[PDB]
Amino acid sequence: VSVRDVAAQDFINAYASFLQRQGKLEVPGYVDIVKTSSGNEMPPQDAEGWFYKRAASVARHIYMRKQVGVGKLNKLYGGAKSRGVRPYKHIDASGSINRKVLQALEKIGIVEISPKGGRRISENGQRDLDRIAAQTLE
Amino acid sequence: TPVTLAKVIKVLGRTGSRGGVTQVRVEFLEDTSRTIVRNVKGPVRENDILVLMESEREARRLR
Amino acid sequence: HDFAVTSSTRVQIFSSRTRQVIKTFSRFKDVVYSASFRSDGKLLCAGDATG
Amino acid sequence: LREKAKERNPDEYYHAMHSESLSMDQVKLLK
Amino acid sequence: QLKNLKAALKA
Amino acid sequence: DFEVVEEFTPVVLATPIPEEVQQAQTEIKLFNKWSFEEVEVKDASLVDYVQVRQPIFVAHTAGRYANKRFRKAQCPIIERLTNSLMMNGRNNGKKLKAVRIIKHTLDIINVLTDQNPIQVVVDAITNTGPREDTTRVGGGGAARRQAVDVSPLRRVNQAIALLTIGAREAAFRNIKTIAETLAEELINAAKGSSTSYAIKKKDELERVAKSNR
Amino acid sequence: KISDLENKVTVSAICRRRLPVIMHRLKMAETIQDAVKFIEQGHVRVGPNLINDPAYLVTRNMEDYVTWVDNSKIKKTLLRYRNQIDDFDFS
Amino acid sequence: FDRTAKPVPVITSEVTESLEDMIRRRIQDSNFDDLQRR
Amino acid sequence: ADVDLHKRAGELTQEELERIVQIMQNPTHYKIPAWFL
Amino acid sequence: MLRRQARERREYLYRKAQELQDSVDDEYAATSGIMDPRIIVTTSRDPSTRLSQFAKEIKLLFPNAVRLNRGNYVMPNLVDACKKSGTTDLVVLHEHRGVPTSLTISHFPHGPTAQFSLHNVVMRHDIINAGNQSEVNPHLIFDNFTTALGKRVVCILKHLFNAGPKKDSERVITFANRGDFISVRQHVYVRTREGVEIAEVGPRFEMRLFELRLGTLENKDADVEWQLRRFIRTANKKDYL
Amino acid sequence: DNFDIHVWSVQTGQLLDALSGHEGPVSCLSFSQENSVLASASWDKTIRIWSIFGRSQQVEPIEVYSDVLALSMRPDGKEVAVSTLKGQISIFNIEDAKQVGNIDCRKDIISGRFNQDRFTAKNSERSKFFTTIHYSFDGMAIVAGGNNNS
Amino acid sequence: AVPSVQTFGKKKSATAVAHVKAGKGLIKVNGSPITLVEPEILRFKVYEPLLLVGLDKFSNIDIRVRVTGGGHVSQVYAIRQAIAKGLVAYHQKYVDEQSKNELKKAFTSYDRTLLIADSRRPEPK
Amino acid sequence: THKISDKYVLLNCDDHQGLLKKMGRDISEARPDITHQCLLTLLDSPINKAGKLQVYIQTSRGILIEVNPTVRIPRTFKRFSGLMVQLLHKLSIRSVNSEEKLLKVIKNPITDHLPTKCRKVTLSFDAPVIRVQDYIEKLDDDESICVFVGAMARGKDNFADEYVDEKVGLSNYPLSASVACSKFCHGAEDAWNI
Amino acid sequence: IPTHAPKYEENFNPDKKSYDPDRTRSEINKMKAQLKKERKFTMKEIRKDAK
RNA sequence: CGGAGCCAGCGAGUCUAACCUUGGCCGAGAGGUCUUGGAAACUCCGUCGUGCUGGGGAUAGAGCAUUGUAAUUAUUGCUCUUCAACGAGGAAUUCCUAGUAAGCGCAAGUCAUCAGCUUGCGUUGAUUACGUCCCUGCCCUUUGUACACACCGCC
Repeated sequence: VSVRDVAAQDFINAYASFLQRQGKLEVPGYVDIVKTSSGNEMPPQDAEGWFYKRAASVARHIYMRKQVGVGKLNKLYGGAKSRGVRPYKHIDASGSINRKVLQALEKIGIVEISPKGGRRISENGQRDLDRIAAQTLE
Repeated sequence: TPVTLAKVIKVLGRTGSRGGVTQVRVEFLEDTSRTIVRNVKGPVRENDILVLMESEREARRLR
Repeated sequence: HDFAVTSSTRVQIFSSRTRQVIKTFSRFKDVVYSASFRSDGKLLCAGDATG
Repeated sequence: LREKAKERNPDEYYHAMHSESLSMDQVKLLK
Repeated sequence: QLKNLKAALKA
Repeated sequence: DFEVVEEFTPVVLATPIPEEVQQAQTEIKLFNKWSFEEVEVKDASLVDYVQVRQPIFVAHTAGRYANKRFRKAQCPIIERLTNSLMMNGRNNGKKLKAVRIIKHTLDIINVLTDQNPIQVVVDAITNTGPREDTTRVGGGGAARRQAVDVSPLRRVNQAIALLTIGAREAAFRNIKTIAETLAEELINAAKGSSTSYAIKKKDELERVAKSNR
Repeated sequence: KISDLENKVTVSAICRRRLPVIMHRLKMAETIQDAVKFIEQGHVRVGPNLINDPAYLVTRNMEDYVTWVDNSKIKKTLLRYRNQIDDFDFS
Repeated sequence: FDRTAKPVPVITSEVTESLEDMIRRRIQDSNFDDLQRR
Repeated sequence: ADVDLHKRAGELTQEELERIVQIMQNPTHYKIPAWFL
Repeated sequence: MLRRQARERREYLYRKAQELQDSVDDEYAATSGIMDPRIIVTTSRDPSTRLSQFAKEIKLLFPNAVRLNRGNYVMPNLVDACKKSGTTDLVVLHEHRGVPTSLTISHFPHGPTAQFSLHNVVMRHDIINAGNQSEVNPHLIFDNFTTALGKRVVCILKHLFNAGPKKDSERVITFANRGDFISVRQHVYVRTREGVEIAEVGPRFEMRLFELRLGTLENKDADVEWQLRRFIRTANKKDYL
Repeated sequence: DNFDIHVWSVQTGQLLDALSGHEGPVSCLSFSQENSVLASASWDKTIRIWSIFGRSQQVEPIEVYSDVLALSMRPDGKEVAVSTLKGQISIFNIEDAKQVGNIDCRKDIISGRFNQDRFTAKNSERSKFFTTIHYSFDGMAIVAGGNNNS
Repeated sequence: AVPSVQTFGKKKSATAVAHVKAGKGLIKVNGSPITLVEPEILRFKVYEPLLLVGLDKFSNIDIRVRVTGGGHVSQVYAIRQAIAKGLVAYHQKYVDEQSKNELKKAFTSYDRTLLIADSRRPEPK
Repeated sequence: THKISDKYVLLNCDDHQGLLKKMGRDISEARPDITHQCLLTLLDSPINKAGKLQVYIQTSRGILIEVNPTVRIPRTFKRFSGLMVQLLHKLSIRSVNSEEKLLKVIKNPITDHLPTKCRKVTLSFDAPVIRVQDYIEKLDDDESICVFVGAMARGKDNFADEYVDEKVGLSNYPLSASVACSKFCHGAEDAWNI
Repeated sequence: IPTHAPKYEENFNPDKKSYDPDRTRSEINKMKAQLKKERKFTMKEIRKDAK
């Protein structure tokens, strides 16, 4: 088993449900106000858990990639923008939310600070991530 | 109305037709004998059967 | 394995394996009254109050 | 070198084309 | 061009 | 009596392939749901212009089907259907959107009226496509019509164009969308109800042809 | 050139159509000393057919198609070093 | 000040009159320099 | 005001209606920052 | 056959250098009057409607021309597909807000590519409804081409027309040099008893040569036979810089 | 060595057109007998179905794996057989462009061991192809011969 | 030292290199198994190379496929081309030639764009 | 219209002496007032108050102008002519809240914008007149009815001789066009229970 | 039928601009247009002078 | 709308103590600060909803910063309200035949033109003719010479 063996949704929302019913995340508190970007036009629709889903998504994403930082995660989670009548140009995501979810993963023990900067998978989190994908396939 | 099926056997070139309407020499299927010239609209190859509602009226030029 | 409940303006369907709400139906312009299933279990007929 | 790349001649052949728990410094002593 | 020009210039 | 055995071990690859896929490996069904066997064209004169003799898996066989005169009459009928359906100003090159709405469309014509959806679309094509037609004869400037016939390629082309633009006109901006309105318009044209836009236009064209024949 | 064929077409030009020196100018070999070894081992075709005698004069209209055969060790190691060995068509 | 290049030659009725009497004198000579079948 | 965002306006009885009017009339001390204005 | 196109273009560079030492030129002497040339006209990329009707006017201007569509045609396989079609000239048009500005002529079988800025155009599609063009294989007239560069541009510019027109062949096309600005008009006429009366029709413009490269259109490594010098301190003092 | 397909009118002995289209040298031609299409075949691994009559000049390329020699056409004008350089025969429908089948013929020809060799007598691809093909007039049998004695 | 074979396939700009070697069934695209191909609606377009011939011709092999470049549907056409011609090359040079040209006849009877691509660009009318 | 200088002036018969011959046609047929009176009676008819119509007026110049049932035409003629060139130039005029749209110009032909199944008649003084009540009552209630009522002053009603079949009128008498369309709308009222 | 009144203006000229409701921005609409056409005129004329 | 996934290709002259970057931290946001080095369209899963609609953002106010010395005619970004106009465009007209029309972004700025833009690069990708000289026209010919067989046989 691995994380690459299981698809996007079937790993991400399963790990989100796992981190939900564990509850060891400590959500930022200024959740339910924020927009995950500067170009969204609403907060997320499932405010009792979108932080858990985002934590699972960044866990999968740093499993698949090697070493990431908050600026790279911002540039990747950003998108287009209906800024007005003018033609459209790319925007960035929300650095405070990305730093909060990476600090939450640091205090859990899934990620850790690597050389050349950046955050990578720890050993306990490495054992932890693919197990819930194995129970997904189970 | 009794519709009938009929197989084309020769697309008459060189006739003076309306652009987009090609004459053709079709022949029936209930008997394989009696032929009739009709004028069809779309792209038509040889020996692809087309449908006829009128059974007896011959065709002509389209000026 | 599924059952449908009919609240006001909001029809839910639950599953028998976990007993939590799994799907909703809320395109109802008034209170919604009768929820029923076809015998092949594939389509839900809901009679509401607008008609 | 761009001109030689545009005339690469794709059938050239010669005989020469056949082929931690430590600190930083002691990896050199190891190798 | 030539038709109407030549006709108008001769007639 | 008679018996042929070819495989002997139970073949299971190291990657787990889904059971519907290794069931489909026996006989190719469309979208892994619909057999191209037992589909016949109940009308004559449109066989070899619709094409339901090749079991494909999904209507995206992107071969070159237009650089000859008549060789757009051999790519299959539902691929011509989704390719004719893909085009408007809001969508060109949105073919995966067109494929997913044709998938929802034939799925719900199954869940309403289970004959099988490719049978429904084929005899819908045959009942839709008109049989006589009118052209503008010249006459120096007189607006006189004249009656001609239509080749089967023109019948199939105008049939898929009438079905697609009828679903467009039926879900331009009202309650439903293009998927279920193509479903309802196509089952009306398959049954022959004369309530669909397709058979309305066929009856109108044949009526004016019959009138000024 | 019409009348000055008296002076230029010499040994150094009439031997310049030879398959070893055309091979070396096409850079298919290191030198003539192993280009003759290759085309004597019978690895080198010109046109559709293989050519083995190392005195062949490749003409003007055949210089474009003097290439290695499929299924040969040198073609295999060339495609291996370039790492493009498309092994469907034999090599 | 000074400028780099001559600007675009604006098309005036005088320059189209000189071009037209050039070409009509030329074809009154019928001295058009086309190719030949050779 | 703790209302499910699809429990439509024909619903939502008096304690939630008084609560949301109380939010809209006293909007400072409900942990809403200068986002509000 | 990349070694074949490289060998033939290297032979072409040698032939051009040898002819420039021992100075119809070298690139055109095989086909000066035998083969009637064929011309492929394209626009830049996703053209405007005004540019497209200008390209239609150019295709109607000189015959044996097709107006090939240009959207997502990559330039190298465009020119090598044109080579495998075995036609002779390519003509590319670059616009600016509907006003055409660049006319690139490329005699693409390893031949020269000239490039022309294209200043003041007038399109008959947006002035005059008078009917069709004449479309006869025309006559050509050229005014004071005397420089060596002038002979080169008149060679590569008149070797794209139909060879050997008749006496009755009506339309004349002029290329007049007014201080390094080739002005182009084209006319039809009749012979009156007093003289001749012309009729202006089709496009009019003027083009200034600004590059003339020996390679084909796609390469950009082509050795420059001539390009103008905008920033010498004697730019506006002579012609054919 | 000019990569083209020339056509002449046999009524007036002039060159009709320099019917180009390939990228390399052509090697084998045939006209049909029922629609009179041309079926050229050239060393750019490509056969090329041409229709040169009636206002169109329709081109249609078909792309084979290896190099191509030795074309022949069935006398009912419905398909065309072509050899390859990779010891194979293919047959192509021509109102379509799909194949019908490829006869593999590189294991059943015995070229001879030359007296000017270092190599073996079987592995050396000397004439492991078919330089000439022909159909039979019933339409089924195909005879084929190459530079080897088989 | 295992019997390996390597093939290439490419639509418009995508490129797919496939390494077929004697394995036990697993089929990988960038490490991820063949069940998870990204655009999710052409998964049968990538299945049908290993569905025309039966999985028993895939029981003995395993395929690792790296894919770079190109868009979504060009990538999935490149994967189906690499899978098909890698399977026929492995059967060309490691098991029987009758099985090889039986596979080749089956693929060229379904459609020959599964094996070779019309890679010659346009007509100048 | 005619932009003279100053600004527009409409084309009536009575608004000048010789602008009709100045443009190059006849003052005897310069007749927009019968169009105004005919359309205002069609708008103020009770079947229009019930909303069973849509009025496509047109001219000789090929244009097609649709008016809604909800149009309140100005009651005078001078305000109507002031509205007319606003229609003929801006091609679209609003309501008092400016969201909707009531007097539009549409594409040709009229047969495109007509309903799916519809019976086609004209005004025909040269016709055996069927009684309008049982004429509408004859056919069933799935195909619509259209009248191609001419706003001609004098001449032949051959304008729609390419789709219209049933050449029928209201009498053999000299009527006005407002009376003809009002007789047909009242016959539709008696046919459809209004 | 709910009936509405068509908005239009007496002696309607398309060449003239429409009846401005607000006098406080009517002159700025006239001048932000005039200014733009006069700026285009003076820039076109000075560059023709320069050439 | 809200989450989630994912694939390109052209391109390579820099401020290197104030430019561009990898990474840490601060703020919802823009941006700041400290250190290192010199890809949209698309797909999937959820929420509305046939309504000037939430599409739509023109305009006005309020607040946080970056820079233009010092706002002092609001330097541009962001946050919340204010929700005007606007509903696919007549007469006609123009263009277009396959990796084409079209949709989509990404680069560069290559002596002439182009920054409001210009040119390249890829991505997705169809419908309809592919015949006819009837209409509009344009052109050619009216000694067959061209050497067999055949056909035409005084413009």
